Amino acid sequence: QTGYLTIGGQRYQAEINDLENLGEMGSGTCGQVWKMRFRKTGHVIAVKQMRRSGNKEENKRILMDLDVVLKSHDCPYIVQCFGTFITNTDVFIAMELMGTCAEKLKKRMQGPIPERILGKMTVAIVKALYYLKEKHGVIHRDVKPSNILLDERGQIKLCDFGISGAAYMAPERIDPPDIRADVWSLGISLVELATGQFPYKNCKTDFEVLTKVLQEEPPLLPGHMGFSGDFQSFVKDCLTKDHRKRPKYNKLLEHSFIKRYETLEVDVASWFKDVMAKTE
Repeated sequence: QTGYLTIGGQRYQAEINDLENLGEMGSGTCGQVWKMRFRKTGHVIAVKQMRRSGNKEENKRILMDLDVVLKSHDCPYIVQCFGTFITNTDVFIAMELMGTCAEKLKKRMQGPIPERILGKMTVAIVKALYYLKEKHGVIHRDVKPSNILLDERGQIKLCDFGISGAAYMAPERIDPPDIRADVWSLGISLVELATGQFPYKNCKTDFEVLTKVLQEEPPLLPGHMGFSGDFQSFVKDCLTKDHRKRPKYNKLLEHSFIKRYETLEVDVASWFKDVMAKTE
């Protein structure tokens, strides 16, 4: 749990001077997150630095999130912790280095992300959220493209940032008369990524977004982009306005969209490399 890195299944003693700092990196929002090279093996990892003298509530958050991450070692869809180093002034948390988050993917692409990618993503994220709920009684409560991470190897994982639970908020979360509010948020994320357009990008304030969520028809995938009936149905189901009728993860895992992408081979890795190459 401290003074070791465990990578691949090989365990190595380690201190922080065994890592070369390769510079900062933006995965999450606040904090400090370094890309670092482990000298003994040449593995490149992410390292969160939590300063002892840091903001009490940033620190609290970091620790609740790590708590969940450490308990989630058996979930393949959540980013893994390799170990920690504790000094008199810092905690360094060694994490799986991912390539990028889906929000930056979207910005790089400057357009729609294909259905087949979104299918693999949906499988992974719904399984992560379900795992969290069932095993740790965690409701994630902030599903959005910036929390969805992809790598060069085609892996998709839920990010550690706020994993211990404005614009992705469910109608019952805005105005309650449930893990199903996360489901709404997933819905909005899939429409945004599938179309390359956030469905409330013309709102100027958080509250205006809220009013759109409650007053307007749910945004649905467009009918003229060649999406499957399955994907259209899945999104429609996620964006059920009445939360009492909106499916749970358990129900969503039986959806024909999920079954198709549990099965189908999709080369996410090559697609991802192509995007990261062709872009700044």
